[PDB]
Amino acid sequence: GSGMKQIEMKIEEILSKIYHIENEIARIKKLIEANDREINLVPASIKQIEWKIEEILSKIYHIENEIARIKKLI
Amino acid sequence: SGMKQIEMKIEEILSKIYHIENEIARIKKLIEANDREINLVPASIKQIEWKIEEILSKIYHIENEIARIKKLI
Amino acid sequence: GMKQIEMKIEEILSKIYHIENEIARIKKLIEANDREINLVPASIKQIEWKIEEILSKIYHIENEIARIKKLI
Ligand SMILES: [Br-]
Repeated sequence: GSGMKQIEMKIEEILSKIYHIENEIARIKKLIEANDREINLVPASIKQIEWKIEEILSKIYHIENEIARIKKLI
Repeated sequence: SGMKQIEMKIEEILSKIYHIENEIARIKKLIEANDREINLVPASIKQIEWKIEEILSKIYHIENEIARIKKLI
Repeated sequence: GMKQIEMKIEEILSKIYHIENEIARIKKLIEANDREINLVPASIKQIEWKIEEILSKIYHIENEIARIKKLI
């Protein structure tokens, strides 16, 4: 029966390797989700810097107009 | 009978493998999707770094007009 | 019978070996996405320092201007 035994052995080994593959996959999916979550945080930070910049540019616009006033008076 | 049961097991294994192969195919797509989103970011940063350059130069010039005014009054 | 079974087993083993290699690649691709993602909070922090510097420069400029207007 050693031919059949060898077969049943190889089968067990295959089932065992599958189990481990299914588990590596479940990990991989969480890693991807971990990377997905970080990626999503970025835009809000960029957006916030962008509002800050617009507000600086506004304040500089006004400053330039105050200076223009002062020049014309002196 | 011993053989029949080996044959069913082989059938199930091939089936589990078929599913695995579809899950991997899907995982790749999602890793390529994350490369796509990650990759927009650098250009965004550069656009900001350019506005900051503009701004630092406006300020320098402002500081210099102010210095000239202070000498005139 | 046995010869068919043996041949299918060999196919399955080489399918599994291929899957294990694809998994190994995928893990490297994920780790490299990770790295790129982690370089971002640094870039954002440096910008934020520049912005702080600029807002402090503006505050001071507004002060200079307010004092000029008092004199004239
Ligand atoms: Br990823």
